Parts: sequence; structure tokens; C-alpha cells
Amino acid sequence: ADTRIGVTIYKYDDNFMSVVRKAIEQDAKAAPDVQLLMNDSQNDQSKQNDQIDVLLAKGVKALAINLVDCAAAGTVIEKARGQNVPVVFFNKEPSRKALDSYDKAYYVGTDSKESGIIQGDLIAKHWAANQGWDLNKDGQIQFVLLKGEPCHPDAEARTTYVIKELNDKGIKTEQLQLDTAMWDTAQAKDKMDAWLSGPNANKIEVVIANNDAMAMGAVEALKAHNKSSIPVFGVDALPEALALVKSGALAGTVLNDANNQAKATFDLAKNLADGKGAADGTNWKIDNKVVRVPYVGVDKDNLAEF
Ligand SMILES: OC[C@H]1O[C@@H](O)[C@H](O)[C@@H](O)[C@@H]1O
Ligand SMILES: [Ca+2]
Repeated sequence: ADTRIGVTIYKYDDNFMSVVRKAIEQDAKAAPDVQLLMNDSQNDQSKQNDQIDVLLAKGVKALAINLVDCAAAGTVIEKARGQNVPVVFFNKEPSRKALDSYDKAYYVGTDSKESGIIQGDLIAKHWAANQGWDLNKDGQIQFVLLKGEPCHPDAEARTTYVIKELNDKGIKTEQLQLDTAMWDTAQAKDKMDAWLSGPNANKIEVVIANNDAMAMGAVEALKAHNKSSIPVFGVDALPEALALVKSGALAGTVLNDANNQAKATFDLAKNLADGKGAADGTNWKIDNKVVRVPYVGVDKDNLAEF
């Protein structure tokens, strides 16, 4: 009797997707006529592909798919199409072409560039309020940047737009180091430690991370080098990160609204499973099959709101 919805999470121990997956499990458990079949793809698209085959064998009436491979939507769509099963992609955004190739494909996520713009504005505000951060007193921000996984739309947009926004405001920037840490805390700690062991160590004025997990790794490397005075900025507003905004270990972040992305994903998947319009009975705004949930800047000054 219960409507089965298959869900794949690209990697369960991704800090942000852990918040999302626990929220969507809660949403489903609050709803009686639904059974969620949850899968950890263990950061391997081949594993996810096999999981989708199994979910289809089990007759799920909708799929909610958080891709491993940024470009794998077409592969997933062709599996789903064979059984007329709708697919709500979430958090890793397929191409416009992929979404348009299947009348039952949808996406729930964010306007990726917005998070870069907000982060840049946040840095600009704090830079202006903390001119002691300009260690070499040249009027430019000497920064290092910890990038997410290449090709992930959030990594690409946050990396491009944080710097564009600063520069557009009239703040010149100098990139001292930039590398991916693949969204991961331990990789970011190791990378930041390398940078703090290299010739630019002393010159680094601001650490910019594409997410909070990498920001937290940087914070722990700075602590080990007795350089916690160097500001670090993140994205996601993870609970662990907000505690660092409060303690002063993290200068700022940006809410990536996991609870509403989870709810929208669930709501659309359940409507589609039921053969209804994707947004029926909800306030979600679907624009060409996409729901985007706003980001919100967070620092000590507005922390009491969160
Ligand atoms: O796809 C996973 C990534 O999604 C991004 O939107 C989040 O900001 C990251 O923390 C996360 O690692
Ligand atoms: Ca400077």
C-alpha cells in the first residue's frame, strides 16, 4: 500500500548531505503513506547506478537522486525512463539539456552563484570593519581558496563569484594559493597545513572556503600553527560551523538551507510518485522544472537570528 520512494545520497558522510538526508528521513517518517528506500552511494557513481537498478526492481514510484558524478544525469534518466519513474535530482545540478530530455526529470537545489556573491559581500563587509586583517597594508586581500570538487556547480560558482564580487566592489585580490580539497575537512586541513608550511604562509590574510567542512579543516590547521587570528569564511552554516562563528574561529558563512531543500525534494518526489503535478499542494515555485532555495549570509552580527 505504502508509496515507495528511492533516494540516493552521493556520500553519507558529506557534512552537508548528512544534514539533508537526516531531514528527508524525518519528513518521510512524519508522513504515513510513504516508505523511503535510502542508499549511500559511497562517493562512487558506479555504485549509485547499481543502486538505482535495485530501486527500480523494487518498484519505487519516484527517485530522488543526489548524483556522485556531476555529469551523470543522462545515465540515471535512461534507467528511470524505462519504467516511467519520475526523478527529482537534488544538490548536484544536471545540465539544462539533461533535465529537458525527460518530461519527468526535476531539480531541487540553489542558485549557486548567489552563495559566491553573498560570501564576497560578507568578506567585503568584514574586511572594511577589520583593517588589521590587511597584514601588508597594501589595500588588497591576499587570500587562499579551498575549492570544492571540480565540475560541481557550487564549487565553480562559489570560486568565481566570491572573487568577482570583491573585485566589483573595488577590492583588489591576490590569489596566493588555490586548490581543491574535495569538500572534505581532512583534505582541507592537510592542504592548509601545506600552505602554512610554504613561502606564502606569512602573507595569507584571508582563507576562503567553498564550504564549511573545508573551512573547519583550515581552522584546525591555523590553530596548529598558532595563526587563529587569520579569518576563515565558509558556506553552509552547518551547526558545527555556527558554533565557530560564535567562538570567533570562523569569520562568516552562508546558510545552505538543507531543511527546505530536503522538504522540497520530498514534496516533489511524493507528488510525482502519486501522479500529481510536482508542486501540487505546496508553495514551491518550480521554474522550468527547478526549485531553488535561497542562501542567507551569517556572521556574529546576525547569529542570534539562527
Ligand atoms: O554536493 C555536496 C556539496 O554540496 C554543496 O552545496 C555544499 O555546500 C557542500 O558542503 C557539499 O559538500
Ligand atoms: Ca593585503
